[PDB]
Amino acid sequence: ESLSIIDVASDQNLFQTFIKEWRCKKRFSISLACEKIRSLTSSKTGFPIKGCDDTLVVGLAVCWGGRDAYYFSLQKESLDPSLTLKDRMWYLQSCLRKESDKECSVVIYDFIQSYKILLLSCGISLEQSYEDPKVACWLLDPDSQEPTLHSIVTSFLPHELPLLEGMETSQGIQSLGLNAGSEHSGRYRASVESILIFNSMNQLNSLLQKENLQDVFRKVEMPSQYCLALLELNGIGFSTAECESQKHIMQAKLDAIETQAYQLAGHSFSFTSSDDIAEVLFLELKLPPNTSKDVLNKLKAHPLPGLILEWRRITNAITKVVFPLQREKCLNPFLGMERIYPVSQSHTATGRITFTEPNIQNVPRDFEIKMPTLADRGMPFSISMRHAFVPFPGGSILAADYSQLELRILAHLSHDRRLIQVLNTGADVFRSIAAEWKMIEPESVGDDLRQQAKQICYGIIYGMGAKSLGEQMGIKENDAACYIDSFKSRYTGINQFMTETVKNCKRDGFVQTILGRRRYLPGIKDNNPYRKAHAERQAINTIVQGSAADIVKIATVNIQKQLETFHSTFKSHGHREGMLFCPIRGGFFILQLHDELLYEVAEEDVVQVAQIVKNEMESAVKLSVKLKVKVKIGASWGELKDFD
DNA sequence: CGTCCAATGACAGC
DNA sequence: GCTGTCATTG
Ligand SMILES: O=C(Cc1ccc(C(F)(F)F)cc1C(F)(F)F)N(CC#Cc1cccnn1)c1ccccc1
Ligand SMILES: Nc1nc2c(ncn2[C@H]2CC[C@@H](COP(=O)(O)OP(=O)(O)OP(=O)(O)O)O2)c(=O)[nH]1
Ligand SMILES: [Mg+2]
Repeated sequence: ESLSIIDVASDQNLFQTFIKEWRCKKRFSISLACEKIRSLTSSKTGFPIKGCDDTLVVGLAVCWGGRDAYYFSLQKESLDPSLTLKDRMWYLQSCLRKESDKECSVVIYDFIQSYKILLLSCGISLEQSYEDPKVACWLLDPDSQEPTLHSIVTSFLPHELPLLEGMETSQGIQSLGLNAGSEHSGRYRASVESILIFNSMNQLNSLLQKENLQDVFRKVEMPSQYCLALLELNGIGFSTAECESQKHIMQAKLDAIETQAYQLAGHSFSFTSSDDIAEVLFLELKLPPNTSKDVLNKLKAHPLPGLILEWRRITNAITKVVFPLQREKCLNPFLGMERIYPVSQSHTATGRITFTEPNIQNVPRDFEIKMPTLADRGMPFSISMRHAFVPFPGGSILAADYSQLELRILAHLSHDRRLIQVLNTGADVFRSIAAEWKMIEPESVGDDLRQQAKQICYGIIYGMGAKSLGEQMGIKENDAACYIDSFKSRYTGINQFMTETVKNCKRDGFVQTILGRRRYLPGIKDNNPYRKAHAERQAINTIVQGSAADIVKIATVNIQKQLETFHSTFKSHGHREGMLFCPIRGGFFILQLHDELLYEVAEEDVVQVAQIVKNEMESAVKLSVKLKVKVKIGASWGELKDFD
């Protein structure tokens, strides 16, 4: 009962036996064998990997029980030349693709990355039910550290730890078979992983059943990984010319601000050095000392802090947005455009999806700069960095967002009749909040003030104190306390929900979302008042924000299911590359924004996808409050117009 | 000693 | 070599 590797591509008879057994397995694990070219004498043939030089996919290991790993060589020549590589890739695709009535699940560590490699390198598109142990580890503890192969074996299969004795890459987040840096062969690494991943998943599936989270794992979380896989293969269009255009006009404003600021100070100073800013603003002037955004917003009434704040916003866009975007862009010759390919991250505390390298979610909102014209000398020009994100030639960006998703969930749980009343009016909650605060007409509220009222809204709802609220509103703490107390007197059901949530969390030790995902907050019983209250606010926010993330995932999964139904074309822009012209059809998931789904849709399918997206988002889950969706389309992420 | 939540990511002065 | 702070987004 020791580790046995059966090289199935060595004998035609042994291969056909392997294909015979594999085709009747309803559960198996696979691990891609990736290896780096470390010596020309030992260099193995295989399929090259995009973005990696000297790294190839040499094979693939399959395990369906015990410590027997079946290694499937993807090299150009086998021990039996009658079994050509083309014959092997045929059987490989035949077994990794299922029929309608057939039911079969494949267990893969780091499924999204493996799905992309098989498609872009080996030309294999998986058509099975997917299970990833990394996702199962996250469902049991969303605040856990990102799982490694070593930690999974340490916690769910500890007897097989000596198998990972010499391989230090098992203690890395990357898969053992994908980490070609190890001096071990990809054949041994993939075979080891196949055995550890298959048996560990049976233990994880048992725990998920006992936690009543296996349905969420199979019907929501894993299909959401498949959707993000298509997103990572699609990427988001990027227009270097537009981004450079903004970099030029933004740098012109910075030059104008610097000149205008040097006149106000009587000399030249460096905006980077806070010492030079501190000497001017305080030692050279009459401003109350004790350069922070909070400090400079207080001192915003001579015009120098305002000019310093603007200089630091624009500089942040150039240095921390323009620079990474221009770096991570690459050419897609199959679409004739430049695209940015970010990486999805679903191991979050509440279940939200963020992205990395680069995090296109953090691309700045539209902001105005004033530049001298022939008349105004301060003419407003909008700087929309999202305008640089464009669809393929002949398509449009489709954005569909939930209208106050978290508030509707909060109404669903608190049953606060005043909140249900506010949502049913159809008026913007945040403009009304700003309309009473500033005593202005609602139609006059600008986005800056509306954003300020938005943070005042969710802040007060999620436990903000009077001191911070007074800092936000520029009023005294005692005056801000009236606004909080007035909120608690108006919306009593919300407060009753907050009280009930904290009480149950203190007893249960956790809080649950609508789908049943548990987040464990042991600080709910902490003695430290700060750490205790932070846990109390986490308990209330996780239920609402996490349930909002559940609804968006279900809608994404439901949308993509409908899209593949109508359009027999390529699932993703990676299926066009991995399979090698043909016109683009359908809509392509490009970005998720917590409450918004971004889609790159071809013109002839804009109406059809829009109907699909709106209907599926509105019927994701059934709530006591209706889920309202607004669909926008436009030639860019920054030129979205309302679509009926 | 720090009281809206979630997130990525560049720096710093411990 | 960093934990913390602080830009930005939701
Ligand atoms: O009630 C809201 C706002 C509000 C409305 C709706 C919601 C909802 F629907 F999302 F639940 C939440 C809020 C709040 F921000 F407080 F959380 N006040 C309360 C008040 C008042 C007041 C006092 C003297 C004179 N005039 N007016 C608010 C709080 C801070 C700034 C401005 C107004
Ligand atoms: N706790 C907290 N949650 C926030 C904050 N900003 C946003 N969120 C959460 C609540 C709703 C969700 C989506 O944010 P949006 O910016 O889309 O808010 P929105 O109400 O949809 O605004 P809009 O209708 O203008 O899109 O993110 C904040 O400042 N604090
Ligand atoms: Mg929104």
